[PDB]
Amino acid sequence: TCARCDSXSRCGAXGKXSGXAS
Amino acid sequence: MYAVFQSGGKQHRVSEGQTVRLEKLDIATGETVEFAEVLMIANGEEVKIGVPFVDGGVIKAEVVAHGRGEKVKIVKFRRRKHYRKQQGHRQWFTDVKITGISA
Amino acid sequence: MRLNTLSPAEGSKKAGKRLGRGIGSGLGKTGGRGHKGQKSRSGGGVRR
Amino acid sequence: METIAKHRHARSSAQKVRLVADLIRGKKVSQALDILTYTNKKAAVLVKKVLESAIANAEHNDGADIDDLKVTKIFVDEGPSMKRIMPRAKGRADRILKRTSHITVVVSDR
Amino acid sequence: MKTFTAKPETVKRDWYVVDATGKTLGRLATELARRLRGKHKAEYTPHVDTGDYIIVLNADKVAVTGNKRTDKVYYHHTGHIGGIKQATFEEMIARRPERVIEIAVKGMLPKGPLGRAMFRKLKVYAGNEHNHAAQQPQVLDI
Amino acid sequence: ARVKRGVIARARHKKILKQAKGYYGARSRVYRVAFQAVIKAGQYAYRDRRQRKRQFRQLWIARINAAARQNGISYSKFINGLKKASVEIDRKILADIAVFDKVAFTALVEKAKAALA
RNA sequence: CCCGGCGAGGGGAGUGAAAAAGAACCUGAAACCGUGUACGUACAAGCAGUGGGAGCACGCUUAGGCGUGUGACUGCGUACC
RNA sequence: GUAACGGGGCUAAACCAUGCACCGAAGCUGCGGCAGCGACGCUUAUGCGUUGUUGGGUAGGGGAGCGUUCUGUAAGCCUGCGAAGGUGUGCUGUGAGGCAUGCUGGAGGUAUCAGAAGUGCGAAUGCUGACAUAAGUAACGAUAAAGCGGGUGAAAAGCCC
Repeated sequence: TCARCDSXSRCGAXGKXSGXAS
Repeated sequence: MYAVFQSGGKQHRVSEGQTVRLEKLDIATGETVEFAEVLMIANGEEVKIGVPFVDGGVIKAEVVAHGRGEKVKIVKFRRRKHYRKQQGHRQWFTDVKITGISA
Repeated sequence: MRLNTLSPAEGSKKAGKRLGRGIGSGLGKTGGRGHKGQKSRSGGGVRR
Repeated sequence: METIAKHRHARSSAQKVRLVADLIRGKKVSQALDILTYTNKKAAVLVKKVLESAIANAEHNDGADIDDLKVTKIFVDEGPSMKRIMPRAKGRADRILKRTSHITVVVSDR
Repeated sequence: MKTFTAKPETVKRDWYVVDATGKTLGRLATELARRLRGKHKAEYTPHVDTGDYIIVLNADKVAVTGNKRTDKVYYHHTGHIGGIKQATFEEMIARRPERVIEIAVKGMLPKGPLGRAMFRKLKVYAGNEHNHAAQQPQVLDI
Repeated sequence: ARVKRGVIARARHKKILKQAKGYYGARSRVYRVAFQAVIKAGQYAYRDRRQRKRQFRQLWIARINAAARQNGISYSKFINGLKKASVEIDRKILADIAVFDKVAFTALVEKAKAALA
C-alpha cells in the first residue's frame, strides 16, 4: 500500500499528501 | 409459649420443638444441654426479666448435629497496586433441638 | 531401603526463585528488580 | 413422527434465510407452501424445496396424510463461509465472506 | 431464624382525611411523607410500600410562616433555550394549590420506583369535599 | 521436557466462567470480562458481609421505634428504660416481638416506662 | 428407492462394533450464531454486581418456612492494567 | 438551569449556654475458627483443655506449598465390565487445588517417594488461526440507452434469433 495523506505525520488520514503511507 | 436465650453471644427466640443453629459448643452429639440464662419466657401471661436473667426458668435441648455451613469466599483486591488474596472459610455450627421450656 | 523410600535431608534442597509468576509468588511484575532505571534493564547494571 | 429435510451448504446468508423461515414456523404445510410460493425472496425458493422434500420423505419413508402435517421445527444454522479477496482503492485488500447456510425443516403430523 | 419481611401482597392499607387548614407546610408534609412510607407500623419493610392512603383537603388554605408567602419561589426548567421558569408561593396557591403539598411531599419521599408508588397514595384537594367516600376514610389529626 | 498448557489453562478458565453464571453479556461468556466481574463480586461480598449487620441493625431500630410510638414512647426513652431496668434483650428480638407478639411488647414498654421514672 | 434441474443437498435401505466413523471423514473445546422451554422485562435512569427480598416455575420430604432457575423492589457500589 | 443549606422544607428543624438520652466504624467487647513470635501447668519422635502478644500493605527481603510434562520405583498397579481428553453434578482443603461418579469418548494412564524443567498468561499498538462489530449498511467501476415478439431452459432484464 502506499498512498500518503497528511501534512506531516508518519501515517495519519488527511486528504493532503506528504505524510502518510502506512 | 416461646423463650429468649443466649448461647454464642447472640440471642434466640424459640418455641417447643424448633431446631436452632448455634455456634459450636463443646458438647457431644447426644447430651441434652441446659441453657440456664434465659431472658424472656412468654405466653398470654408472660414472665419477663427484671434483673437480666429469669431465675426460675431453664431451657433444655438435644444436640442433633455438628457441622459446617457454606464455604464463603474472602477476596482482598487492591487495584493498580499489585495485590489480591483469595481465601475460603467454613464456619462450625451445632444444630440443637429444643425439647423443653421450663417456665 | 527401596528407591521410592529415599529422601534428602531437610534444608538440602531449597527450590529457587522463579521470577514473574503472578501476584502470589512475591516475584511477579519486574521480579525483584524494582521499577525503571539502568539496573532493571536486560543486561544492565554498572561494572565493577 | 418427525421427518427431517436439510439443505446443507446453501449459498445464502443465514440472516436472509431466517427471515423467511420465521414465516412458516408452526403453520400447516399446505398453507406454508402457498406462503412460500407467493413470497418474493430467494430464500423462499431455497426453503420451499426443503419443505417439499420433507413432505416427500414423510410420504415415502414412513408418514401419513399430508393434510395433517405441521411445520413444527424450522431452523437455519451458519455454514462454512468462503474467503475471497476484494481489491479496494489505494492498494488495500478487503476480504469477502461468502456466507453459507444449513436449512433444516422438521415436519411432523402430530 | 430470619428477620420478618412484609409480603407486598398481604399489606393492609387504610384511608385517612387530613385537613391542611392553617397548618405549616413542611411540618404537615413530613408527617404525610412519614405515614405514606409506613414508618408508623411495626411491620415496616424498606423495600415494600407498607404505608397508608392519605387524602389531603383544603390545600389552598395551607399556612407558611415568616415572609414566605411572597418570597418562597418554585423553580422548574422546561428543557429548552430559555427554560428557567419561576413562580412564587402565592402564585402557586392562586394557580394550582395541589402542587404545593405535592412538591413538598415528593421532596420528602425517597427516589426511585417505590417512592413514586408511595407518592401515588396521596390525594390532594383544594376544596373541602372529596370523592373517596366509598373508601371510608377515618379522620386523621395532623 | 516441553509442557503444553491447554488442559490446565482450560480448567483455570472454566472455574472463572463457572463462577460468572447469571452475569450480563460478556461478563458470563468472556474470560477477560468475567475475571474482573468475579473479583468485583468478591470485593462486594467482603464489603457487604459488613454492610449486612449495619442494615439489619437499621431495620430493627426502625421497627422498635415504630412499635414504641405505637405504644406511646420514643426509641431513645425506651432503650433508656431497658437499660435502667437491666434488660439485655437485643434489637433483633425486640423487633421480632414488635412484629409477632404485640402484647409482650406492650409488657416490655410498660417495664421501660416504669424504669424510666 | 423417494424429493430436486439426467443438480447441489437431504431422507430411507444397506456395510460396519460404531455413520453420536460418509470422505467438508478419530476425539470435537472456546469465542460466535440459532431453535425450544421456565422466569423476568414496554413510568423507568448510570462499571450491570453485591446484601436483603416478594412472586412464579420445578424437584422435595409425606407439613417444617430448605435446594435449582428467574429476580419486581430496596441499601451500597464510577472496570482492569 | 433553580445552582453560595445536598434536597425537601424550617421562625426552629437557626445561633449561644447547660445537661441527659439515643444513633453512629471493619474501633472496643461477646461467641466460634486459623496462623506467626516469646515463654509457663503435663512432659521427648512433644501434642496441646492451655495461656501472653501479634496478623492492612507497594518496591523489596524471608518462609512454606500446589499444579503441569518427562525419568526412576515400574515387565509393578488401574484400564474394551471402558484409559487419556471433553461436558455436568456432588463432596472436600485456608489457597493453588483434590476426590467420586452421570453422559460423550474409544486406548492408553499412573499411586507414593525422589529427580529434571521449553513448568503456570489478560495486557507487551505481542505472533498465528478462527469468529464478531459497524451491517445485510456503503457500494455493484464512466449518464453511449434501451423496448418488444419468438426460441432454448428447472428458471431469461442480461444467452440465441
